[PDB]
Amino acid sequence: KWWYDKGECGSGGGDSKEKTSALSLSNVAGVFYILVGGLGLAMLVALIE
Amino acid sequence: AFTFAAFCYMLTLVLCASLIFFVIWHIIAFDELRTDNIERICCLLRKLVVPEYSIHGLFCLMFLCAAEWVTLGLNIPLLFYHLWRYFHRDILNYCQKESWCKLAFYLLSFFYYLYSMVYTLVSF
Amino acid sequence: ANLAAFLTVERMVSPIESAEDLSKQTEIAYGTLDSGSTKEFFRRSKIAV
Amino acid sequence: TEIAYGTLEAGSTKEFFRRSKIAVFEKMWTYMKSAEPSVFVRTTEEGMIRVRKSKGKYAYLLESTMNEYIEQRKPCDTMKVGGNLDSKGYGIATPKGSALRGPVNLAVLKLSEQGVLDKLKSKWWYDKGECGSKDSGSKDKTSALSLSNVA
Amino acid sequence: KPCDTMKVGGNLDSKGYGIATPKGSSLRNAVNLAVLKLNEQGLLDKLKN
Amino acid sequence: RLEIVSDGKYGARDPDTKAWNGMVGELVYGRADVAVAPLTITLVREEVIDFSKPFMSLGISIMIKKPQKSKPGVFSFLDPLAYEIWMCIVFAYIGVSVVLF
Amino acid sequence: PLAYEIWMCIVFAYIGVSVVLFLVSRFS
Ligand SMILES: O=c1[nH]c2cc(C(F)(F)F)c(N3CCOCC3)cc2n(CP(=O)(O)O)c1=O
Ligand SMILES: CCCCCCCCCCCCCC
Ligand SMILES: CCCCCCCCCC
Ligand SMILES: CCCCCCCC
Repeated sequence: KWWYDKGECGSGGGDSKEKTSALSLSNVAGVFYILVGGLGLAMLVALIE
Repeated sequence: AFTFAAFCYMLTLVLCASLIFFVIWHIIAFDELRTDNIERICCLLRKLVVPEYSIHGLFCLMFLCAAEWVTLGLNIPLLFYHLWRYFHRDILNYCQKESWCKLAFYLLSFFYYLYSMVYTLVSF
Repeated sequence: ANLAAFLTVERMVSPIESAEDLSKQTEIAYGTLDSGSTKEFFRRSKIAV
Repeated sequence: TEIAYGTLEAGSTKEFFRRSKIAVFEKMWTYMKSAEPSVFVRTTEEGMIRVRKSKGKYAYLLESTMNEYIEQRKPCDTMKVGGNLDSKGYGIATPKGSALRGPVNLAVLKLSEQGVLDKLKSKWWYDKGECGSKDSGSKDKTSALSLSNVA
Repeated sequence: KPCDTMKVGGNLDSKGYGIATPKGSSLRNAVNLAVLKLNEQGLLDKLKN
Repeated sequence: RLEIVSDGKYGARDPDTKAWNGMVGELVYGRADVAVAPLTITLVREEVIDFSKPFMSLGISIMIKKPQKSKPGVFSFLDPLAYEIWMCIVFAYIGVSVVLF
Repeated sequence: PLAYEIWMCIVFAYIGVSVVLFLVSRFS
């Protein structure tokens, strides 16, 4: 009663707390760096050839 | 809103505009023969009439599945005239009068899809 | 995406929600007691439903 | 805990929660007793517009009859969900030791048995609502994808 | 068990289960107050739960 | 003859003086004979006043804001990818094409 | 996964795109 009942938060309440996560460039930039790196490498071997 | 009949009225605007060019090219073909080889202008007319009649067949088919029977009645008499062309398969003055009405009919009904579509989209 | 969302979680809804709704569909044959309070109440009922 | 629920400032609901020795209602009382925002409204109408303005953030706790009337006989932007927590009952009174208690009690039971009180309730609560019953047949939640989502 | 069924829809008619008392008996003036006290104390709800 | 109580409240036993307020007060003091009105049946009232059988049942209910239809936007299919992703794809599309040429 | 109103919209959009492409490949 004095420790768990008089608490600010609840364990059973905020169990899932799932929210719709809209993807952004913060985690997709990994493929954009390789994309530009591939273009730079392709232009380099083209000039060497 | 967004209904199947509202989308059918949207495809008509893109397709009926192509039917306008056909009836206009027919008047140009009739005007060339009136001024005056000859088989070229007539054979090209036979190749143009087939798509014009088949495209209108979709207009009577799209609205049939769209439950918009108030618009189908404005296109059934147009399809009935195509049956007379296929059943029988001077003539210059007759074909001229039989082509000017096509440009006026394909245009007055064209403005319907430009307005009947708005009567459903913004009416959400 | 929708087919993956279907097989992941299921949401089965009841075919009915009240008595005034099943009286209009008339697709589910509902029965009561032979002689008792329910039969006597449904016998002398002034409401239309 | 995402939605804060409150009741009347001074009413029978606050007195009931203060003396409710139930674990389901005890945790609710300690939550409503300590809260930074306003979890107690003086006027029932001020709490009603607070629910309409919160848009899914304030769950007002009121009686069943007042909740059904404020949902039907008013612009229905809010609805009633769930069953009754406790059980109460109205009733007409009579001075202590009066000859107008017997026949009056028999008349109340007679009206409630002949289906008259149910008719009067359905007439004043549903047959005269503000927004009425638009689409009385509850539209089932279509699991399929709508057309506007890919419009 | 086996909990294969469930309850749907609200109550159509609402009647009450009253504690009987003989007519000439003087126990009504006590049992009424006792039932009201037990209802106000929230004991009937806990007993039902 | 029907008349409305002047106090406009139901009233209970006052804590200072043992006097009933509102409709229940006018009944005990003989000012009224019948009080037909929404009156919750309680212990303190029945102990001094007579009650009839409950003509209406009720209970503490919950009232929440009715969720609207929430009509999705016209471009709702562009939600899984942010606006920054869609533009960066187009700029990477033209960039790859010019490099390929 | 797709409502019956979308399946009817896909078929007519398919034939519509087809006839539009045929008309475009005709003026040339
Ligand atoms: O005997 C009583 N009869 C009551 C009747 C009503 C109603 F009929 F529903 F209006 C109400 N409301 C329900 C919700 O809050 C607003 C009005 C409260 C009542 N109270 C509690 P109080 O008003 O705080 O004294 C009584 O004690
Ligand atoms: C969008 C449609 C534009 C149509 C323009 C037509 C111009 C015709 C010029 C030649 C007319 C010859 C008449 C004998
Ligand atoms: C969100 C506004 C911009 C949408 C651009 C969509 C581009 C699709 C093809 C890459
Ligand atoms: C605001 C973005 C417009 C994109 C138009 C289409 C580009 C391929």
